[PDB]
Amino acid sequence: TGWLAGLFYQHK
Amino acid sequence: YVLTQPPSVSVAPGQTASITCSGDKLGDKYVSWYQQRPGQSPVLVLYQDSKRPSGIPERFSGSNSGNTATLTISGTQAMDEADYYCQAWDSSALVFGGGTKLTVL
Amino acid sequence: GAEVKKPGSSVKVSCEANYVITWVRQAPGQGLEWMGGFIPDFRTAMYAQGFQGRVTITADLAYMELTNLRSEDTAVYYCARGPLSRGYYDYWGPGTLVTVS
Repeated sequence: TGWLAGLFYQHK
Repeated sequence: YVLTQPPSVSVAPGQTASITCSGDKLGDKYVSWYQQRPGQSPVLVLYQDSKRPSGIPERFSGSNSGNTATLTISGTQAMDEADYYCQAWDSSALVFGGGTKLTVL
Repeated sequence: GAEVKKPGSSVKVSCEANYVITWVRQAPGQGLEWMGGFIPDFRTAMYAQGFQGRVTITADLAYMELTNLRSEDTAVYYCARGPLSRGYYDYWGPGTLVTVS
């Protein structure tokens, strides 16, 4: 979750 | 998280091929598609369900709904022979479909 | 581009370290499987599931090291690169065949 995960992919 | 694809599709030159990729609420995720010609590194042919990188022709197109994403290749050419893999992210894990071997003959 | 490792040995696959690095392997008859990822500007490494903890991701070049190799680890190993925050990889490096026996 979080911004960490948003580095690898940003959710639909 | 599991993504399933048909292991093989076999089509004559010129006709349209569809390759499906299914997973639990996959329609709610961005799906990307890779073309791997035999013996070669994969190439990105679709991203964000339906967008084509530069160099990928408009006869490649994609859709994504419910539990299935679909890659559609019209006017199939011999050079389209390849393994096609869908990919998606679930919970900070990258998942690949099992790949579909496309034969043009 | 093709290497032979003995059982129990180790292999390191290195990748050039705004982009995301990902390591993927293609085992004969098993499609592509993620091994983990690395984001140089944030130094964040993500580990994939299913390698019994024998993957290490490090950077000085970034490196994916797989220890305690067995015949099931025979595969083609790729570096791949993609844009930050976009979960796809638009450049895949040349594969390296690793033959364990």
